[PDB]
Amino acid sequence: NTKEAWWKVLWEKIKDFFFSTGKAKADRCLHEMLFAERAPTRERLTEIFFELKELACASQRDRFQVHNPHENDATIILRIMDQNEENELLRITQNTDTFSCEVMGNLYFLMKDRPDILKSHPQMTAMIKRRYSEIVDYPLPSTLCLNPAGAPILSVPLDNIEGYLYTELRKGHLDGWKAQEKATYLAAKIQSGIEKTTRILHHANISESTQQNAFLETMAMCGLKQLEIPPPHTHIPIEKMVKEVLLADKTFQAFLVTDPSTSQSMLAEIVEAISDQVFHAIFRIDPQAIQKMAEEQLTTLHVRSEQQ
Amino acid sequence: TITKEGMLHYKAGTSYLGKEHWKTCFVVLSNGILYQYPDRTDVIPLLSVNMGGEQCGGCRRANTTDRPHAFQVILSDRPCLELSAESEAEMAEWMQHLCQAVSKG
Repeated sequence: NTKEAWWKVLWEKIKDFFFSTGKAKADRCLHEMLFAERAPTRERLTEIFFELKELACASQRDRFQVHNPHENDATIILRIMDQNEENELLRITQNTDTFSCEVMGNLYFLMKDRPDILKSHPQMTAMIKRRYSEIVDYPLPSTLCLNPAGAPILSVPLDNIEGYLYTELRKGHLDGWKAQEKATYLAAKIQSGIEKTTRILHHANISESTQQNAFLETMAMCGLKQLEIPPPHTHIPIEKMVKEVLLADKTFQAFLVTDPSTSQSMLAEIVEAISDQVFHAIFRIDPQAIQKMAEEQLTTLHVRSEQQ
Repeated sequence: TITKEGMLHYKAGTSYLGKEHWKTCFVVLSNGILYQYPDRTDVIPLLSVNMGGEQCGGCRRANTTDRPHAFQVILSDRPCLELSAESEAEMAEWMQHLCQAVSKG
């Protein structure tokens, strides 16, 4: 009970959404969230929310609501409502480059992060705008923001990466698609991660065995399997899904063909950067964190191979 | 065009060992800029920051430790300016002006 003034209070109005273990775990969620050494990342803060919603009694989930004011993307608000939907216990607001958190209407923190997915490019602003998806119980990349030096901020609608899934739910009953991807996507991610670290560490003589032996190691530690082979084609991958929902834009298609140096170069990042989030929306795994721990296997196996 | 001024106690300045002290400073938020002075007339600002731009990354209410109404000003090139007002009321007031100017430019 060495909890904070408003922590104690908030708890006392919410302590009964959570049962048994849900209770103690929710508490540390609220901890990481509001009362840790530092404040959460924009993306972590959003995880923490839907970590709570998961922990809440099915009955009390109508209390966890997410919406863009005026249905306008540029902002997405996350909030917890009291029993009688009278006043907000917890409110998280996420704009373009800032996010903030309210508790009982006390401003608890405002953070400014830097939401440019196109950083390898100093000429180019590129933001993802999100709005809540019911099929995935999480926000999803719903609009792209591109700020060139040449053109005023072009927006690109994305409602149809979500639309590709409502189409897959209303087929064979989904999880089948959800099986293949999780096991394709992360195999791709580890693979990538490996090769990438061998290219930068060209001089260190990382064997093809280490490369192979590390790939299998993370595939293991994650519990992932490679069938896959031979990749059943009745299955549309997110990677492609994204490329597709960018093909039919007299705004975006024609954009790509300006500052083309920077031609197909800048594209594979935008697409990738999108997929990750859409993927993360689905499985709630940070594909990158894996890639790192893969890039990490490889170095600590190579380091390990100067012993054995 | 002033916004706010007044006395606060900052931990940020400084650290010895065995935790540290809470020293008094004077702080002014004028226009978009936060100036922090040693006291009410020591004209050389112990630190100044542009809340609006790259040098700051926002504010949070601090992990109330030994000192009652604490909060911090997030600075990317790595202080964090630690601060404690006198009353909860006084901190709400700072917190809201400070976080206001971050959302501005």
